[PDB]
Amino acid sequence: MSYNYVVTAQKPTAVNGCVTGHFTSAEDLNLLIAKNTRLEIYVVTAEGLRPVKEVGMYGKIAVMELFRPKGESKDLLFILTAKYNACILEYKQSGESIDIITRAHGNVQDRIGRPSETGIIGIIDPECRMIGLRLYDGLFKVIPLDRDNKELKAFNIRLEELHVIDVKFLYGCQAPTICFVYQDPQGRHVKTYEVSLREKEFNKGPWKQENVEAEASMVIAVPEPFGGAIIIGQESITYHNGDKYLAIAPPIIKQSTIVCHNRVDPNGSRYLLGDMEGRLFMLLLEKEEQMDGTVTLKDLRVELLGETSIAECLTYLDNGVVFVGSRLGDSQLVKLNVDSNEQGSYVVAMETFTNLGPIVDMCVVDLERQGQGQLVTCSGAFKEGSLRIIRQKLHIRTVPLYESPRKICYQEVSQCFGVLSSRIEVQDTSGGTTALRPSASTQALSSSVSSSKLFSSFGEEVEVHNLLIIDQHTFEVLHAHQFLQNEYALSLVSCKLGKDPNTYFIVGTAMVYPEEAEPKQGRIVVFQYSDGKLQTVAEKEVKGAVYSMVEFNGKLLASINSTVRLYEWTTEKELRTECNHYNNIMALYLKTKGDFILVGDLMRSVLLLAYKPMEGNFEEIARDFNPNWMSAVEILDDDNFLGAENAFNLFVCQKDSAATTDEERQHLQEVGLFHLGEFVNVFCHGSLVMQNLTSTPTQGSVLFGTVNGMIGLVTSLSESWYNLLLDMQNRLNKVIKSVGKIEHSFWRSFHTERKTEPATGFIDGDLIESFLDISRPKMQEVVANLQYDDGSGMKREATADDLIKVVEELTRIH
Amino acid sequence: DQKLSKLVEELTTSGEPRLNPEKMKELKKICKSSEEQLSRAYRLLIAQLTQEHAEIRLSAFQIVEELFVRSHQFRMLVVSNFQEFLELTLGTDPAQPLPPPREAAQRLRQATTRAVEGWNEKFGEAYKKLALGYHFLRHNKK
Amino acid sequence: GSARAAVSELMQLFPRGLFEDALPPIVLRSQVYSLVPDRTVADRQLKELQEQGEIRIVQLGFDLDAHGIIFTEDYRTRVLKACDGRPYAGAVQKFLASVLPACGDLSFQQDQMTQTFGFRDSEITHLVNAGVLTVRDAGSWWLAVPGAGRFIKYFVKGRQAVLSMVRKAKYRELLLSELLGRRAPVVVRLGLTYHVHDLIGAQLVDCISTTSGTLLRLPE
Amino acid sequence: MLGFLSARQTGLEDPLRLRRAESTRRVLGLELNKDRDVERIHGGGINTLDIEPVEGRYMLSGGSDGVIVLYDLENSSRQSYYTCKAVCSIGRDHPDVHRYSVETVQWYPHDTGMFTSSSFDKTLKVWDTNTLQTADVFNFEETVYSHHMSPVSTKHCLVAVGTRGPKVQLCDLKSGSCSHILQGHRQEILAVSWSPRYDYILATASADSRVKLWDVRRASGCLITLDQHNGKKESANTAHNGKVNGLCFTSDGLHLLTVGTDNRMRLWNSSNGENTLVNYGKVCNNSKKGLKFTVSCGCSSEFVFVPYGSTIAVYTVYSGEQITMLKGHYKTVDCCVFQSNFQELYSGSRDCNILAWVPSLYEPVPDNPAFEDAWSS
Amino acid sequence: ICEGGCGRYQPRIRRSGLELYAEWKILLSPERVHEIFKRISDEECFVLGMEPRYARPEWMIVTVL
Amino acid sequence: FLKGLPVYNKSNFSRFHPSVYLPTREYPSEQIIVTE
Amino acid sequence: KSRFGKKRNPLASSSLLAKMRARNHL
Amino acid sequence: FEGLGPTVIVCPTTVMHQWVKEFHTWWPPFRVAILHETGSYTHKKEKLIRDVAHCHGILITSYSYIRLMQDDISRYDWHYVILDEGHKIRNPNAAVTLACKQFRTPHRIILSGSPMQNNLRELWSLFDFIFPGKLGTLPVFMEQFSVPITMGGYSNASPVQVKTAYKCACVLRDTINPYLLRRMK
Ligand SMILES: [Zn+2]
Repeated sequence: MSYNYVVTAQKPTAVNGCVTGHFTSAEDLNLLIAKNTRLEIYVVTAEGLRPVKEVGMYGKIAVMELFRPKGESKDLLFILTAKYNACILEYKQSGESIDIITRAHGNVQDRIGRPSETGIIGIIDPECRMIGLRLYDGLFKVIPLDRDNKELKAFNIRLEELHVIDVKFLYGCQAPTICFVYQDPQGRHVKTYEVSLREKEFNKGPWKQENVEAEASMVIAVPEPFGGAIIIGQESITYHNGDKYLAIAPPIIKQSTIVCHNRVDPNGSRYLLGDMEGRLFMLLLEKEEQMDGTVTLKDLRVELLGETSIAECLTYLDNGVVFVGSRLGDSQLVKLNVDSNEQGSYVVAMETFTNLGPIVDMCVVDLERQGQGQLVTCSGAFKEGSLRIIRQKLHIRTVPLYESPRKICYQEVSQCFGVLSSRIEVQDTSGGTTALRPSASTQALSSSVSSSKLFSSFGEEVEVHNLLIIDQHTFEVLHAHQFLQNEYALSLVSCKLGKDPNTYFIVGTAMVYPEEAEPKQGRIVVFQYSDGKLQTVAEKEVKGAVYSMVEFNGKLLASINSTVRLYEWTTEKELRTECNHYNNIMALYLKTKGDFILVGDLMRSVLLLAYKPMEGNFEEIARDFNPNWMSAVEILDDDNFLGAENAFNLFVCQKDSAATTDEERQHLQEVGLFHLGEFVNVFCHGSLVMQNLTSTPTQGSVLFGTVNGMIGLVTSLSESWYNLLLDMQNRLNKVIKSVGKIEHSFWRSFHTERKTEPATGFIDGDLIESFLDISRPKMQEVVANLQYDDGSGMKREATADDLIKVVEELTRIH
Repeated sequence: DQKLSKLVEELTTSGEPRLNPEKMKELKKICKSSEEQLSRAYRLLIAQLTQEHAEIRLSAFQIVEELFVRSHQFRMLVVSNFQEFLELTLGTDPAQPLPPPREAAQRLRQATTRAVEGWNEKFGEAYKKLALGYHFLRHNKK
Repeated sequence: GSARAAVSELMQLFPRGLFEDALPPIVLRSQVYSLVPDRTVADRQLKELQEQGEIRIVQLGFDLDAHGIIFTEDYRTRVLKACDGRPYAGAVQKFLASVLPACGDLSFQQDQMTQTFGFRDSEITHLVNAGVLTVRDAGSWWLAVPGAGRFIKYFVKGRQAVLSMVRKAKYRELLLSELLGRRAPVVVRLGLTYHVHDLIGAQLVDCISTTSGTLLRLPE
Repeated sequence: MLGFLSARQTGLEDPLRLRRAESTRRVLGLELNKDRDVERIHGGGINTLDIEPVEGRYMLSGGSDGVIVLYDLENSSRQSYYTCKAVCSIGRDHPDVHRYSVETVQWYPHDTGMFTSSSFDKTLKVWDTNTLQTADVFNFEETVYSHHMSPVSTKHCLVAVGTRGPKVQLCDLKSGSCSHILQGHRQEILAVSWSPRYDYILATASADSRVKLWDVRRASGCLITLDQHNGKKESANTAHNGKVNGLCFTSDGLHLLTVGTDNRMRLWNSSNGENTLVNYGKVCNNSKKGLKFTVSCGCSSEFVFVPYGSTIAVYTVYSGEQITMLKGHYKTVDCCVFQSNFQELYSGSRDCNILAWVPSLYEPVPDNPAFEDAWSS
Repeated sequence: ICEGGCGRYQPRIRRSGLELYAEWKILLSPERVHEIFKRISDEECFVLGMEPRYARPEWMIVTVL
Repeated sequence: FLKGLPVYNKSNFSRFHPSVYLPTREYPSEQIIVTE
Repeated sequence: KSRFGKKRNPLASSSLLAKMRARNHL
Repeated sequence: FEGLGPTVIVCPTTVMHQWVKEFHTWWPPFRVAILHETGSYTHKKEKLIRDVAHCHGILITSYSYIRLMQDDISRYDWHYVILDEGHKIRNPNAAVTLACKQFRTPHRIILSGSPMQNNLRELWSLFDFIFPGKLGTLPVFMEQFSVPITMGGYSNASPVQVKTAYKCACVLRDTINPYLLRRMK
């Protein structure tokens, strides 16, 4: 029904896993970077990282592990996707052509079973005779790596422990052994099982179960000279080997939680640890040589190494250089130096790889008034939080805020941006709290503190939200307006309400308390930026959380918990309630086109509220009764409604084209489905190219940014143009086969833990845009009996030169 | 807590068509002061009801009738266990019959019903179990 | 709350001298749940601690969930001083040296006992003679504790008694501190403290805490 | 709440975490029909309920008088507190009506065009949802207490029916069959339930206090006869201590839940059959018929809603703790069903009304006139 | 009650035709009564007016015709 | 001590200061992973 | 205008249900 | 068990010699022992049976021998029971049928070129051997299958009766297909 078009204007930039090994050739060492759906293979050379190949799999790379079967030279690659597609790939070098052939492939997913809390865990046997997979609670898939069979039989082994936190394969055991930490109501414990292919069940492990601390989250296997595993938690670092147990409780790891680890020395002497606070540590295992010829452990020591990006995966490459992959911030290459730098840090940032982190919000703005809109994104999470400017060549400019930006809005009259910041503050013993680091709020040209007389857990970590006013050109914080204590800024819009000609920075917020989940008090404060000051003009104490706000024809529209009400500006500068609507669970998201309102609920799908001015009341035109958790919504046209899924999907709803009865028209129909494979956080109307009038069949443009950093385009398509690309899409699959032998229809199929349907009403822009970069001889296979429709279309067929032409304007849209 | 115990015994053992006001006044003065104590009084009432001697049950129902209307907390607890109150007061339980006196048992049932219509008229919509109960008596058991 | 600790306390309460040192001191699984709040785990601790050979859980007949506990060592030491000097003393000793330390199941099947333990069909009466083999059915029999008759008779009598007075209590409540302070009734001889634990486990009362200690009420 | 939202858009927490956390919060906040009502057409008590496998929109119901009423469970109106109307009803006037009490009804998995109802009139009827007529009628020698269809098997359409007779009956929707029969039980089979994980695995619970794990393909007896005390291992190995009248597999099929008239509830490993020793406290159960219960799906920790006298009890499946009692009914409740998408509960009891248990903590914000104390001053 | 035994509520054994009953209405099987009488001690049967040498209670049930 | 970090080639990173793979040739996978 | 059927989650109760009528109408 | 365990084959005495030859010309590794009065040990027969059970070989027995020793053979946990001329257990009440059905092995195969010769009771007896549950007890099978089909074969039944015979035959024909491989010349 709806003809859409999804293309990527910015490939994902957040890494999910980095592995160092010998995958390209047996001599040089590689750094395999796993972004969301991309695989960057590098080669460590004399002049830094030199890329060799970037390959995009048809899946979300969940685990990548480099392993070397005995009798084979290089390190084969094992990759598992979120849709549970397994593939073993080996880099084949043949002259100039380089092919990553799939040695083994298949889908490993059971017909029923809850995905685990922690996530997908994939581990290779240290001597590589099995691939342990933790996909669902209570089960444990095993894939034996034996060359003899024509097919590897993946079988499950039941787990008596339902809540497994992290499982690793132990070293130096004559039979395979897994050491895992699990959680029961009693607490968290470590238990080792022995797994046998010839038996297909578990046996007793080398050592009996111990008791570990209640927040243990990591298990680090130690290589052959030591054996056993290292358990890392929030407080203590423990070692188990069968008979020896000693743990340290270093006060440095008190502040943050270790989240990533890597091995420096092959004999397990040194380990690199990273936390959530960007700190880098080195964990050292002390040697103990005995007269019998066996070396044992003496003690454990960890020390500060400096500060890096907020690492989720780090690896040691060579010569004291360490890669620091960051989902939240920018990936780095850091050099570990022998001496400090007079600041106590042993690391120096050699280079930074840009990464639009979580794009919490974006705004499209056209400075200097051309047809080119320039995009300002609220990227970064905690320390690398920055406004990014996207400007052809996709330029990116960074503005380090050193805090978390939440929402952004442009006020042309004041020639300024407005961003909602949020900085982490540790409460002190003086009764207040102190900033951990200087931030854009504490480094503002001018500052003010909110003073509201609405109302008159110590020692914890307190979050304070601020409003920042950013200059269009200099991009410096002119004014920081810190909100109340224990107050969260949720939504912010710039609009002129009523007949009053001044533009306002109207921001909705809620007050958060540790004693209850869903906030019950909040504020709708109106601000005005005049002469470098942010004065307060109005204030409305709502009972709930103002999740989202829009401007509705000069009337403020806000969502308060499960109520979407309308506020009209009065002549005495006040808000009043005009029309409410309570049939909702949590109106998280709101959009508007004309007198229509689109509401996106946490549980239910999109809802199309309406406003009839004659009666001055709200009306529920239609509701999508399908249960879908929402992340973003947008009104494409007056009849197409676009929404983003919690499970990385996009759907398009229509107002029941065949509406006959009253119950039929109430039901919005999900007419387009697509699995983007990434979590859309914001929908914005605009385009980044020279805005053209004449014959542009790609009607409309809606930019969307995702958690992993992709910026993409959603564009409506004509009836005929949807069709010829669709079978072009269909035939383009038979020529360029995927890497893990994943069907494209499978990767793009709508997927949810209770429902899976093939994609419809959506054309993958990335796939058809790949028709350009194929060789001409293989282009003929794509264009064999293709019929081109233009105007009336008197069956004029098509040729290769025709299809390269049409896709070209599909490359200039983004 | 001791005082409230003495009052409850006195009203149940008064043996009159109408309970003495002074004592009811005292119960009320004790009930509001503390919400917990009000809950304890509610508890006491049901226990007194589940014993014997429908006349004492009839005297108990007069206490229950007063604490329903003027106390939302008590108004919730009656609804929370409206099934048990239905068997104790109306004698709708198939097993337990109304104990003697028989004429007192007649008064307990007759006075109980007249409350229910008013019970439902003033508080039927707000309290959903109460609305179900009135419909259950009127239509199922007639 | 440890099951090892839990079972120990009940053991201390037992009126050892009341039964002339003949019945080994029984403690119930119902009163085990009293000391340990999470029953879910109490069974789990006692389960491995059953196969650990330091406890014997015997199934009784006063209700469907009647599972008694007898100390293993005390179960051993007392059967010989009871079996010896009697005609049945012969193969009960074998039962002790073979069956007890090799199995922990609550009831033994016909093929199991005859084959695994090599028992004939004539001496089996001797175990039935004095409380060694009960009668589950034709094919299986629960493990017995000798001289268990008197205990349950007093136990059931006591449970009824305590239940009765609790009901009789004015306003159908009776403070727990008012059990210990008041002299134990002569009708029940197993100990007032012994029984109040039993209803707590049997959920015939609820340990309702208040300003004046903790209170027990019949279920509503 | 807000922290879960912020941790989602930032990417610290995987998106499933908020969904599971908000799902389990809704279950804890379950309360009576705050925005709902079920249309009352059952003159007698209601014995069974079943939500359609797909889209969870229409719900069947079977009364003690024999009428079966198909319901509608979404607000087609703009206003709230909607009434769950009945699209159709197979009443007395129907030529093919259950003459006697209908015990359990079930939607056919994989589509909503057909559903099966089994009654105490010794018949299992296949129905056409569109035309509201029958297609196949299966008569039985003894009364029928339960019937289940495999929710995951795609290679067969076997429906397992347990009669008052001591032997299981396996009818195949494909063809007639009605002749395959499982032997190994001794008394009335009160509950049968297929395994959601394995297509051919069936659990049968009967009055001989034995629950047996069968394989339909298997031609030699049962696989596991679950025992209580996990002895070494039939005419023995009692599953419970009375009359096992309940059966409900967990969400993933890895564990089995059984309820008997011994006022006890047990959780059993599906593969080997050893009980996991979860005590659950006392679960009141005096029903002499099939007791129907359900388990929550798609939450942080799975829940089980089992009928408990005139109330419904909520327990953590593995922890075995009593969450709350949903005191809404006036007579004994015999069936409860769970709406997976919205975390709602529907309860059929013997007071002739289906009650809806909907999550609370979402209330309209004013600018309650009935919520005040009227004490004199 | 059984009161050295097992202390269980003994059923009220009633007879109908050639069927023996037991309530507390479980039918009393001849195999069941044979089991019960098989485990009676010699002293108990002697006190019970029976000679164990010549008349034991199990033999009063028909196992061989 | 902390330092003494491993090296694989002294020339690596000593002088410190794209293409998308579209397969055309197909070689059948010699193994396939199956699930029961 | 059909109310039930469709909305696929094997035999979608139309191929299978016709068999029941193809053998019971006898 | 590892590999093929002890297998028992029951065939008419005129067929045993042919069976022992085929094993020697299609798979020599199999060890085949024949139970007979002539035998090959000139001693007590129990010995041979025990030896076979132990070596996990193949034992060939005459039909009359299975009747004679029904409590001795069935207790040795055989892995496969193959009946040549399997219609010899066509009568459910025959002692040979009772002896043959006492095997507890889930795998049981009947080799009979003419399974049914007289009535559906003949078919039920064979199918009660291979799959006891598939067709139920004889009283149910006699009433619900055989009576409606044997009554509809006469050319005098009312048009409802003949259609009943068709439906009962159709139900019976497809409840036995996976367990009956019947290929004509
Ligand atoms: Zn006795």
